[PDB]
Amino acid sequence: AIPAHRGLITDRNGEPLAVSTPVTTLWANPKELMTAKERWPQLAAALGQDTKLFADRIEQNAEREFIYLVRGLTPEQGEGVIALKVPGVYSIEEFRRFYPAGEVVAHAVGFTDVDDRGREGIELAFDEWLAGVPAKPGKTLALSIDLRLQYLAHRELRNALLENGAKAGSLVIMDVKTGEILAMTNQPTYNPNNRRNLQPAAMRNRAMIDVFEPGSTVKPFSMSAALASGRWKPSDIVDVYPGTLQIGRYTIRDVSRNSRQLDLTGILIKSSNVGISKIAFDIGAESIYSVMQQVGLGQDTGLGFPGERVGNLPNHRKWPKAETATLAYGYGLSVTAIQLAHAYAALANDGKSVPLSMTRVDRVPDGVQVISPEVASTVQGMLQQVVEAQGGVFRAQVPGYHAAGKSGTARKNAYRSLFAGFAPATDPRIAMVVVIDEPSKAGYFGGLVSAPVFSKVMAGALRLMNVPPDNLP
Ligand SMILES: *[B@@]1([O])O[C]([C]C([O])=O)[C][C][C]1[N]C(=O)[C]C1=[C][C]=[C]S1
Repeated sequence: AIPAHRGLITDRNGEPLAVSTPVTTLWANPKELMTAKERWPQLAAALGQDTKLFADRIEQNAEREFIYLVRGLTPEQGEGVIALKVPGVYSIEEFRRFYPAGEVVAHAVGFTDVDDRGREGIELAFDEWLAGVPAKPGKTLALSIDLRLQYLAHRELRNALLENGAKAGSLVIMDVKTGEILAMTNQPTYNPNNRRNLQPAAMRNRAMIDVFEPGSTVKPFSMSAALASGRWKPSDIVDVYPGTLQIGRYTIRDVSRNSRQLDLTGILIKSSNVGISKIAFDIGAESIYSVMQQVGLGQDTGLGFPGERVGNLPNHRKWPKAETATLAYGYGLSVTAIQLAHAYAALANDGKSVPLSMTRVDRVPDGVQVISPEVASTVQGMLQQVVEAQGGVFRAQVPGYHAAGKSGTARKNAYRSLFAGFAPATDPRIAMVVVIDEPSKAGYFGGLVSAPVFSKVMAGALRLMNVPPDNLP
């Protein structure tokens, strides 16, 4: 069988991400090798193998009319072995993958196994498109990924992990208009060109497989349900005093407890679990579940990355009050960073969900209106206030632009620090999620740990895409 040329993977602008490299596999007709034993030591040397074990191997398989000697030698090493002119030694031309961006886009692109077959990421997901048929060559695949945004994201997430002594992290950037993933980076990462002795830990595409309680980052969807109910406007007040609320044996507790009356923007700025719980009791869990289901939290992303986790959105016929509250302030559900980014992309795109893509989108599919454009517009303004208002997430602010977003912190006393947002706030182009796992320095809150990463990556990302500054006189 004639091994086919595996199709080129590029970024959205044709930068090479995975290239088929010529290599040499050497096989032997032992029957013919057994006629030239005096050549074996020179041949053993040229293969790196020991003289004795090489000789043991060939003697044992002297019946077989075929065995492999070595796979995936460089052509140069291959020519050296052919230059020995040993009877019973023949060469096949094979293809191994090289990844020029290396660790920068490891998780997204993935890699091939020993047989030039997709084992991780896009290599696995689009294996049939890229492989061709062993012989017709495989087809070029242009990713949605912008290598320029990917490098910035990679660099800033790495610097955030080190500055906070964190064990892991994820950053996803999405085009809100096209459903395209512009960047997807995880720490820790690995060099896919050197897979000799490296942990399955480093190879985990956390953005797509790590499921977590999103906490306060889904309070905006609870608020979308509130504004869509006809019962709530942004200027309405909730009494959250004294920052706790008993629901049978369950006690809802706010992290900050020096508030009485908050307006709905204030509930988001303070991330008040009591405030959102009381709104949830009024509107019913069904309306909150429905919005979260529709923006894709705990739902199949359709990206068909094998080992992709879907997480869980809990459902009930009759919602108990405790489950109603915990859903509303973002516990009792499990999501991935890609789902959260996708949910924020729909909010940012005036309530319209466009299907997620890891490949360059030339013809944008029709979106689903999952939140009414007026509710989406209102929730955008409130999330702009969360970043810009007194006591807000000022570290999320993006010089030259109106940014909008929401911090989160969950307990796993280890913590998960989250920031999800989009910019520019008036004409959203980009949604971003930053997840940092177990920050080990003093500040562990989303607004302290993850928000500065959002600021710098978003600042860079908007400039690389030549988005015009929207904070003018
Ligand atoms: B929410 O996930 O995040 C808020 C903080 C933020 O926005 O970064 C606080 C309320 C929510 N988190 C919790 O109630 C869980 C915590 C327990 C102790 C500290 S965070």
